Amino acid sequence: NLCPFGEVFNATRFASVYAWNRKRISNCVADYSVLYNSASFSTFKCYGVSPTKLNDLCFTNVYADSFVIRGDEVRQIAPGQTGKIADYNYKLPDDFTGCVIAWNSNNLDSKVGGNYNYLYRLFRKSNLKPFERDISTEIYQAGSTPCNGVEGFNCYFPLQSYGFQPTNGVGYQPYRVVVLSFELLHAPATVCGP
Amino acid sequence: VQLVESGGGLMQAGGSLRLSCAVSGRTFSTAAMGWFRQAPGKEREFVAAIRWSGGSAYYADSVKGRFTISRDKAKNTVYLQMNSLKYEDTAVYYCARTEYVSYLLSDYATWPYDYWGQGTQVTVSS
Ligand SMILES: *[C@@H]1O[C@H](CO)[C@@H](O)[C@H](O)[C@H]1NC(C)=O
Repeated sequence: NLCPFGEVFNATRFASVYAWNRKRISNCVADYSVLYNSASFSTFKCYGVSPTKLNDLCFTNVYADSFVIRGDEVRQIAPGQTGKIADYNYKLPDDFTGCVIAWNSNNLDSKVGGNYNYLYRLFRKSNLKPFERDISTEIYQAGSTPCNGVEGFNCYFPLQSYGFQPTNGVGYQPYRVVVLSFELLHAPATVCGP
Repeated sequence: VQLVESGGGLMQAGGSLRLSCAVSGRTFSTAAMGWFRQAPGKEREFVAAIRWSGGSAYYADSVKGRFTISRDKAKNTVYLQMNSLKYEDTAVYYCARTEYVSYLLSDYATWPYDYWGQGTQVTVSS
């Protein structure tokens, strides 16, 4: 009864970071070894928990959050970070105790002439709370004049394309990210290691 | 992916024509559509753009108050309503499509678009 981590890590298409996807994992055996033994990953940071000790703990739910950002933004997927991604797109809590996993996806997510299909939120009235998701396309009021849903001076569309060309510097190449969160509730702990 | 234009043709000055541009084939996303025109022996020039999301429009100074760009998302079609036609409006009109999302609508006036239609003749007579 294997946890379906394959569906997340090996998905053909990933979400834009503003529209990040969550998979709820429950009622299954989690083989964390397949992840922590892999040569596929450039980032594999776990905060106060080791994939090794996960193999003898049970959780009520595990969440796998997945999306694309550029290489130099992977550092923002960590507790206590700021920047466009942490502030407006995907926010970890200060007390995060899960894992952040990332790999270069230049082969899949870039194309000659530019892949523009991956977006991020460039403007927002306030910072996201941890694990908050905002997919609104409200015209953003940068000035004192209301926009009334009409773009113009100081009235902007809040989303912006990444420009992923395969010749980009590695800092500007696409990275696929999976964030694992481990949840223990009053209810039965049914996600266990082997 | 194909952009299929229709409408336009011959109309006397002061009259109104509507151009259509239908997008066919599998698309992942559409950021914006635009109309451009090329008069014989002149460079192709921007006419109008519309953001697919929200429908905000951006116009060349030469067509403000005369032309309206609009789009039907369900029909994947963009339209140019060409009112108060002048001899200067005589040109081949091209629709264009991009998946590039800029926060800044005015960027669609100068952005190099990814996909182009075959072009549709508009001729304004006396
Ligand atoms: C993803 O697929 C590869 C085979 O292409 C496999 O080796 C890897 O373990 C898979 N990932 C997961 C988490 O199942």
